[PDB]
Amino acid sequence: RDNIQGITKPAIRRLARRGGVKRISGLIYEETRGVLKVFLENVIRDAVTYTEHAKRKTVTAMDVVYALKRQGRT
Amino acid sequence: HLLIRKLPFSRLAREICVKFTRGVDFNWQAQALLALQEAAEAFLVHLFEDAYLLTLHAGRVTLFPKDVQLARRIRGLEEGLG
Amino acid sequence: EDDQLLQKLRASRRRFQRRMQRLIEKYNQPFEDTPVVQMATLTYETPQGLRIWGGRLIKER
Repeated sequence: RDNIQGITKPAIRRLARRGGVKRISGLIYEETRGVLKVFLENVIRDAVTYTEHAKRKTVTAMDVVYALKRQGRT
Repeated sequence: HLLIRKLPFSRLAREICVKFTRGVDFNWQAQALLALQEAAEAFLVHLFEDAYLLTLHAGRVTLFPKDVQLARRIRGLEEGLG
Repeated sequence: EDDQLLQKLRASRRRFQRRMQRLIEKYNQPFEDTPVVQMATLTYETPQGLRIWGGRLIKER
């Protein structure tokens, strides 16, 4: 999991600012990383298995959209 | 518009993606990667908004993990009751 | 500030919903002739040449 740590602190700060957040605990960084992983896991799973369902080898924006609709409902 | 760097993000998406594809890396439309990233950012920004309302409600201006944790549980109730 | 809390949460959820629906309508198309990222290497063809996705151009054509 050296990759989730590649999601940087400044990125997390920008995201929080965009959300209206004036200040954060230093503990927010891992919290956020953990939330992002779970999101991406749910959505990517649906995306690729959909691509596979369609007998394709390239994940398309329409595959991602299918997965967003699924996770949306859920 | 995008807030996360695309490269680190796509490495993560690739890492996650491979678990479902028998150790074979499926390729991605550039637009699939952007769709995914925009959607993740929208999600996190929404979560931050929700979390921060709880911060302000506690009488604070500093966001803590407990505020985030709590905003997740509330989204879960919204999703489950409505 | 409790009554006002819920109201803000309701507003917040709605903005998110509208936003996700704009995202879904915007991306739900083929984009048939757009670049495919080679995930094994995280690179893709640009008019400029071969580029790293989110990174520097690595081969000039």
